[PDB]
Amino acid sequence: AETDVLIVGAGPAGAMSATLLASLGIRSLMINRWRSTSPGPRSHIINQRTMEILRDIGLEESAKSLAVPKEYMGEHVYATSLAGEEFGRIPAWASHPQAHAEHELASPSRYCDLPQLYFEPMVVSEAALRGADVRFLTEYLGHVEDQDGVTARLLDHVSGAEYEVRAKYIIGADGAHSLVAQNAGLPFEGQMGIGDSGSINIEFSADLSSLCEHRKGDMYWMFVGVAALRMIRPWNKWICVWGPEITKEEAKKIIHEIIGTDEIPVEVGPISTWTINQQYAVRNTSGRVFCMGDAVHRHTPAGGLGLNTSVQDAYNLAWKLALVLKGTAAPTLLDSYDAERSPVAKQIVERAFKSLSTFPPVFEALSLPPAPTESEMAEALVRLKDASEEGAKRRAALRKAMDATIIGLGGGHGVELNQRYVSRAVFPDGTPDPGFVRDQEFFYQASTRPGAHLPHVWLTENQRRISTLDLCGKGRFTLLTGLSGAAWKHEAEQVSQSLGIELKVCVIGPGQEFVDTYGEYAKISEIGESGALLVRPDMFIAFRAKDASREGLEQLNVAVKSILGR
Amino acid sequence: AETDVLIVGAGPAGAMSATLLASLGIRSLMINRWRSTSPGPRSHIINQRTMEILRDIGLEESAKSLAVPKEYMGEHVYATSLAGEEFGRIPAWASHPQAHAEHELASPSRYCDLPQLYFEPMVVSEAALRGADVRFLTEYLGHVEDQDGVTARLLDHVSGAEYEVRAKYIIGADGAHSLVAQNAGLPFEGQMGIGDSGSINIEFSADLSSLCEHRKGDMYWMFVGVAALRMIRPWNKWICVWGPEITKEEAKKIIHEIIGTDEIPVEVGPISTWTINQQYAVRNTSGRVFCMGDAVHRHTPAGGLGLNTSVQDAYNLAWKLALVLKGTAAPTLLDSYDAERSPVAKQIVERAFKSLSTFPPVFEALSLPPAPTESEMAEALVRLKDASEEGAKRRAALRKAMDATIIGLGGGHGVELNQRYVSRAVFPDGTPDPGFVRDQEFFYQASTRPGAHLPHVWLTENQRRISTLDLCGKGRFTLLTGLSGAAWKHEAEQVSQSLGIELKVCVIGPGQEFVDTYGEYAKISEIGESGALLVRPDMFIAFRAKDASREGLEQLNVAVKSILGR
Ligand SMILES: Cc1cc2nc3c(=O)[nH]c(=O)nc-3n(C[C@H](O)[C@H](O)[C@H](O)COP(=O)(O)OP(=O)(O)OC[C@H]3O[C@@H](n4cnc5c(N)ncnc54)[C@H](O)[C@@H]3O)c2cc1C
Ligand SMILES: Cc1cc2nc3c(=O)[nH]c(=O)nc-3n(C[C@H](O)[C@H](O)[C@H](O)COP(=O)(O)OP(=O)(O)OC[C@H]3O[C@@H](n4cnc5c(N)ncnc54)[C@H](O)[C@@H]3O)c2cc1C
Repeated sequence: AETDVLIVGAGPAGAMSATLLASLGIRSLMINRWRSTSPGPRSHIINQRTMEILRDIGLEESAKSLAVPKEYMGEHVYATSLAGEEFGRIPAWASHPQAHAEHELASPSRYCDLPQLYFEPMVVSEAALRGADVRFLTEYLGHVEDQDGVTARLLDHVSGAEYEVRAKYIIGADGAHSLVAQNAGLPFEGQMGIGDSGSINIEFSADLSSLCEHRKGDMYWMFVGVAALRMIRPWNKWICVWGPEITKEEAKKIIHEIIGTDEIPVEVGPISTWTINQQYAVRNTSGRVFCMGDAVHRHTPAGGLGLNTSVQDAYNLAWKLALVLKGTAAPTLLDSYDAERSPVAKQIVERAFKSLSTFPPVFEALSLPPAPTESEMAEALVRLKDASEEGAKRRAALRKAMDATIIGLGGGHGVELNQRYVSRAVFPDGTPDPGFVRDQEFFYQASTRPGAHLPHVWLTENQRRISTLDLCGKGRFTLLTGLSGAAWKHEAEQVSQSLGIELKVCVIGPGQEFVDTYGEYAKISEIGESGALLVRPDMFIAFRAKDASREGLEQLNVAVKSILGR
Repeated sequence: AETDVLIVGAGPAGAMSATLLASLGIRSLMINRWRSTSPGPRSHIINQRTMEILRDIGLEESAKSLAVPKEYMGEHVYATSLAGEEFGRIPAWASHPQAHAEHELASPSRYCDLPQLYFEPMVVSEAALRGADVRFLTEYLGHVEDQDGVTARLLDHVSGAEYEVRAKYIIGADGAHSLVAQNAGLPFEGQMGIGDSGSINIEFSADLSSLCEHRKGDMYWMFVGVAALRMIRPWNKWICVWGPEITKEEAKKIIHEIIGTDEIPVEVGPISTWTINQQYAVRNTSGRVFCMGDAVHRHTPAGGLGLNTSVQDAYNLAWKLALVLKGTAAPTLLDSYDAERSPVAKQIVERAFKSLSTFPPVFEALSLPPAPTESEMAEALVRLKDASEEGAKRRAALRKAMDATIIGLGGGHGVELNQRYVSRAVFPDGTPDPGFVRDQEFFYQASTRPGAHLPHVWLTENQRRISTLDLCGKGRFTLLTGLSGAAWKHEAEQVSQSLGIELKVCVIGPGQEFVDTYGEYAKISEIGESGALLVRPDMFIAFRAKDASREGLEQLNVAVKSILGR
């Protein structure tokens, strides 16, 4: 066997890598130990960035037609049981009109609810169609690196055979216990994730629309520990989660209690368990090996950043491998994979963990014990209806506590979108870092400075709305400018013919292909109309010029050659 | 390797077979020579029967959320070009209110538009998830049958290795040039399909909603030969088809002419060719080999019966192999596969071909030549606007001709649903064949007589509509009766414990789990309320009793033992 890139793993990171590589004409052989694509629903939250990437390749429309949309996952209800009395609700997943606006202004896509069970196979099938060899029931065993590529040993669970595959690079998208990471010797840190804890999940079917329809929500939390009624399909498919474990028909009981009532005909599906040693990789790259996904970041499910962050890891490295394999870019370009993705890995492991320190306070608000029994939790409901000044501080305390839990339920827009890149793959412009005017975890800050992702705004084509993001991507470099920067079209030519690289230029303005109809691009560019913003295949701005002056024009070439390593 | 059933092919028939077998707990290893699932859109029409089967397994909702629905494929427009003048339209795919009612009354599902490109992978991924081993890039080379199973030789296009797989049965779902059919020696007939002719298909993208939206249609025919603008995704994705061929950028020209105007920005995709030696197999079964799909029926694309008929071939044989492999049924049960599916194979090859003799008359109506040039076809448009009595006969002639083309565009409801089974797997009741009151190709006739598929009617559960079909299926035998046939619950028990077979009984009536709310079941059963209708896992009624009399009750056992071959 001989492939350009061996992809170990077919989950979110692997499938995406194979689809993008194929889309770029690079031969890749993605493997996966199991029969199917994952069985449980696992991850479910799809953030804007993941959507954008789905939109770039043409998989958004299908994605949206298998997901629950944003309007059905805004009611986060804290209660005793589903059929019980509530404590309160929070506007989850940017439901609050303010949060919704900030959401809508940051990108043309929007939160949706798509379980991994359906997302996986959509991407695996597309990778194959796009020309990426796929092969399940084949496990990676190890590899040996050498100066011209790698050879790896594969076990085939169908024939029982064993074989080698020669590849130029390997992508370690093999999960939480990456054998690829262990072989490459990648250092891991921040294991302080407390005491290694797991979760137990149970699937079951019931028709609980009568207790959902009027208050449509992605999840219904129960205080019972902090159990959780997560919707899989509205409102007939479910799952309970709570905090390596055996259970039986008794689970049906647990649920009947989690539903409060035992009258909706329930059908108990599979029962899994999930453990996690919270850690990141300090480095994601060793020689010709690159890891990504849970293979570089392992953490809690708070904020659902794991599947999203993993697809973004694949987006950042695909075009890069493709440019290097085609000889248009020097192998150095690959060094920025670690530079740009590694800080994202550590950032999310810590944030996902920090969010776990927001729930506990809801208990302390009900002046309760973590191991509340019944009377205790029934006496809390009483103390809460108290008509005294001390009942007010109390109710106020509980509202405060619950509202503090939003950062882990749709409130961390900054965390999802505020990616700042520093590396050879980004050509600095000379300006200083502007900062964040407001909290960088909670609110997103749009920025055209090199290192940041393009900012969304709407534009028009045939008088129909198109987003700045639609103009770019496509496995190519993008240059955006206006009418007065006409000179950018030629520069770009001279710098593309000479560098053997594709470089699409768009001159936005009146009577042009794309038009600044609402004047919003002029508003969000942070530069004259004659300036230019170079956009990488992954949507990040690496180069920014303030005008079309000879000294601004001459710099393009220096930036591209620099970004490519030549 | 060792599997219970080797499935050669992963298209519609193979994927479905693997999903159903898995669903029945039978170990199956489905293979496929290619990388992906098919690339072109190929088949696109999904008939009611295919839907029903999707609904039984739980894949209807997903299917419906990737398809164009019935309301967008009712306007069949005959024109010069898309942007030209029309000759006329026909109500395709049961759009006509009368046809729509007959459609809606025959089943709880409805025509939809889902290309094979999306349908394939939905079913392949589900088969894997359900526990069916899948493996592409593996080709079948041949096999040797022996009295206890078969051994087949496989070529692996990934490792280059060659290996054997031992299986009890093989399912030849390998297409139009089935190597499995040739090895099993299956006789083929009715090659008279005239002179072997092909079609050329071309994909392209344009935004032609401005010339579709007001007249939503599955296809736009152009008279140019009989070209055809088929929609893939409304209304940006397309394909032209017309009557082994090379073409280039010039195709873009062909289309610009097929669109009439050259102003919509067009993007030329792939260009394939499709050939077909019209033939059926006289027998579909040899020893331990069973063929299905195009491997048993090859024909034109008129009436889109091929993909539907192929899924139905898999539905008919899955439960059967499962009962035999579990030792609950004698190997003889498998003999009815040929008895019941074989006549369907010949019926559709001939019908698909006959439909090709309905188009030609539209020309003779315009008093034209098959090879019309331009002036000729422009002079036809003139002769058509003539204000004479001879212009009237003419316009009337053309309307007649076009309306005759409906049998191949949604008019053959009988053909899609009028399956009559005769075999050991059906226990006759003693009544004679009732016939069809109206044309058996055009209109469907519901019939509770053994050998026919359950008739759809609505019933209620929790006051919510459920279709008689929903009560049955599930890889099990189903007995339907009413309040006065209470005795059927016990009989069924005695006959299920003793035969080691699952047999669900439903007593439909007032205050029961299912209720004849609209009295429609009482109306369509053709028997007393005390009677019973036994339904096979494939939705076909094999046994029918007129009442709960001791002589009617005692017969159940004799029928089940007979249907199973014991
Ligand atoms: C049970 C469970 C429940 C979860 N629930 C949630 C949730 O509710 N919310 C949330 O945000 N996140 C959840 N996660 C985490 C989430 O699944 C990850 O963030 C996401 O799957 C990362 O994608 P990945 O492809 O990197 O991981 P994976 O998809 O696990 O990548 C590894 C894949 O490669 C294959 N593979 C592994 N080892 C080998 C080998 N040696 N050889 C060949 N192939 C191999 C495996 O088939 C595996 O599918 C859950 C994880 C698990 C396990
Ligand atoms: C180009 C094209 C266009 C078409 N367009 C239409 C249309 O517009 N309308 C319509 O109604 N019908 C159309 N058809 C016919 C339609 O595709 C068939 O009715 C349908 O595909 C039947 O399903 P199947 O799985 O039996 O066929 P297939 O899916 O072809 O079954 C064979 C499959 O098994 C695999 N296989 C084959 N040989 C081997 C081997 N030796 N070893 C291992 N694996 C093997 C192949 O990968 C192949 O996918 C078209 C067919 C083609 C080829």
